[PDB]
Amino acid sequence: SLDLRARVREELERLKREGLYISPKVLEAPQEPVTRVEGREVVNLASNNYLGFANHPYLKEKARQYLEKWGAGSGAVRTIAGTFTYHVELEEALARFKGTESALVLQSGFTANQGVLGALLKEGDVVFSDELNHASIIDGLRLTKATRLVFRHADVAHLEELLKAHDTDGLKLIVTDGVFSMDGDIAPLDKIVPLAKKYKAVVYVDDAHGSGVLGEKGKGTVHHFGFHQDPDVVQVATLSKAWAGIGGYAAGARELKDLLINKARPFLFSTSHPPAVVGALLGALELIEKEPERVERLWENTRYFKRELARLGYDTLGSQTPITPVLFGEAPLAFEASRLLLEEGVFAVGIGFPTVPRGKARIRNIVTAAHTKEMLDKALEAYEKVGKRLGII
Amino acid sequence: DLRARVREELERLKREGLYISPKVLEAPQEPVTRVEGREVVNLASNNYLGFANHPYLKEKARQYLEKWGAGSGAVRTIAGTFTYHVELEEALARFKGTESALVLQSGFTANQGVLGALLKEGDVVFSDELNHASIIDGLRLTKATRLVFRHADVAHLEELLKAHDTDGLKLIVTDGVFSMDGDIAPLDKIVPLAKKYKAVVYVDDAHGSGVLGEKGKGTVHHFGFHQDPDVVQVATLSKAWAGIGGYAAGARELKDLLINKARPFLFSTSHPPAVVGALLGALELIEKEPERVERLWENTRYFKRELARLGYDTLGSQTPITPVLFGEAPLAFEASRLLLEEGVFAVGIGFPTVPRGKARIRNIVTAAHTKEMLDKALEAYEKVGKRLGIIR
Ligand SMILES: *Cc1c(COP(=O)(O)O)cnc(C)c1O
Ligand SMILES: *Cc1c(COP(=O)(O)O)cnc(C)c1O
Repeated sequence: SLDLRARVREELERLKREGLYISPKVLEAPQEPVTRVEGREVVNLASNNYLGFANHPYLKEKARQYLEKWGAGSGAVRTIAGTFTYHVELEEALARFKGTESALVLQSGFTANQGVLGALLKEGDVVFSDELNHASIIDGLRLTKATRLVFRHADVAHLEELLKAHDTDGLKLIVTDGVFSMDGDIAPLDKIVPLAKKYKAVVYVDDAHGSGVLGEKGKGTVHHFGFHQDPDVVQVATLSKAWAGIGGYAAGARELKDLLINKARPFLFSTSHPPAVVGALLGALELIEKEPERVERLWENTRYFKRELARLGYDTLGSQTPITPVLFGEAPLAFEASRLLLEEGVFAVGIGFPTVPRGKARIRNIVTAAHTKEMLDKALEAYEKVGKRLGII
Repeated sequence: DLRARVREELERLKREGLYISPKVLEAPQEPVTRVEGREVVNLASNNYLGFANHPYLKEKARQYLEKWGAGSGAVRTIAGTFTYHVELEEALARFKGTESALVLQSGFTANQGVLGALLKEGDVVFSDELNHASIIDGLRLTKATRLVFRHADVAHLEELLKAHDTDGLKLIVTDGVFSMDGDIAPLDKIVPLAKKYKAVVYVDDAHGSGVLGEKGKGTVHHFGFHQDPDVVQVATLSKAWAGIGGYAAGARELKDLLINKARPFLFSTSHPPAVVGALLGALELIEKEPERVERLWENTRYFKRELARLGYDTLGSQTPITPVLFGEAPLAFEASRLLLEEGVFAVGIGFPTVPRGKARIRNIVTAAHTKEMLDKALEAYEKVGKRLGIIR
């Protein structure tokens, strides 16, 4: 009986009633630590441009080469006629970078979770998910017949308790964000991986925010804890953030690759990526090798920034990564703080309930290697000012 | 135990004949290309308009790449929306003749995004039984009641609309062009039936976009239902438009719902300058060169006519998707091997994927195919069909 326009109207009203309705801003200059929003130069702490690569001329030149050479599109899925020399070149470079036996590029970090989780899990397997796991993962799991258990965030005690209570002639898969998207804390892999080996279980790390951030040259969270050649650790990560393009990889055992080619639904049914994207990611792996400095500078800036927000008496939720949250509780106050920051030429988006828990709305700030001190001090200056008016310092 | 699970699963897949070993292309996506170090005529791509390697799209991508960089550094709804995303969605809607348009990460995730944003516990979906896998995943993530109607059977569809109602939303869901047989959804009859029972029509036009309607405005536009607010279309930009991503096109308010509720719009980085450049390019190009769409159909007709001359069954295909019936799957895969031996590259498809006595080779004719190329493929189809004794 219900019409379109009508259903859409009902649903936007509900979202406005619950305080959750969002109005995305449009950026009017390239993705850089300083950019234009609403016709004003702002300091940009909303991006995931961790290494300053989103507009770096090296990556742009590599993309230009490959675009000219090969074209604007693979005309098909990898498994029919969409695999070209350049996809292999990238997967070869990725594995070598990662120090994994293999690597496979899929169409996003988002679909990577669906693809790998779907390929790996059957009716009978048991999954142990961290409760704060990214939405991308929840969707992946929901498309499998596996028994889904949740453990309290980063709680290795509760995790162990659950591993004793659930066993299988099949597969036990512990699943965690490597770096938690909105909280900015690191999965305790030092303790999780050992625990995993004690109970014949496999560890799956979604390292969207660890890739290009954590470990020697940003080889990632797994590589940082030194578990990268363990055949019972699987890692999937986006190439959209620090590597500043699009797509996600799945890295580990040579035989894993060959399973995903055969069983991963987004690899089977969705076009492979064009030359320009693959060019740019080849470029990015080349660049981080030439310039490991950038990763140091990312952390100097992170430390400086977190220290000052602490000095001013902001709670940073014991963040350990360049992700530097500031909690506002209800979403309306989060969006307001965002508006006031922007008035001071500082861009940091308020985040609300679909994306982050109810009663736990925040502003995520994301310090990058490309941020200069001048920029970081302007943001703090503004955070001081905006914090005074709301009387939270 | 990971090695173990991987090993057991590849074994099962090899046992069941399902294991695949993708062939690697060594030259650009064109109607003639190199696979395994041989020049072939390429009828396996979705490069419908010859855009995958067209210098116009490459030059537009180059412009936008130079101007803007290698990446949006975020999801659209935080810090990933730039001028160029707006430019594209504005050009898309105007091209489509819809009130609005929104670009998502794929046609694949577009289904999940829009189906998820639109459906609540209580709604009823009527799916065509041959609907693309992409859709099944979308629906499986909603709390909607899922009903299936016999392929393109408007009679069974009507019967189901009498048998199931809701104070909520009735959504009929169909591929616009069906990927395997290349038949067109009967929208001429479906949309009227939909208006008779206060239901909304959802068309996945991955293979209609850039193919069907004036300048490939698509299946919806072809049947003249493009300004109806109760017809929703999602389609890939990866095939005829020869890049990546999918759009959702329709009512102004649909866009604003998807920005808010579509899970792949909220949780996946927006697409980089070069991709958006190329797609802007493609919409510009098809306007300048409506010829290409004509040429796609001339070649489709030419090719289907000759396969008929030789006495091949083309399954009443209506689209540049040209099946060629080989009956049993074994013979379909064999014919696929032998075509490639003659420098002709096409996909054999059999039982799990298509019914048991209806295995075929899918060919995809494009505007970029010349007659020389089409006659080489026919030459080969003649030869391989004689030796296998399925044609005079
Ligand atoms: C090709 C196709 C898809 C997937 O489009 P991608 O851009 O490859 O994700 C989805 N649905 C249908 C009907 C298709 O033909
Ligand atoms: C950003 C992110 C994703 C999605 O990455 P895309 O490739 O942009 O879809 C998935 N998981 C986590 C933890 C993320 O941070």
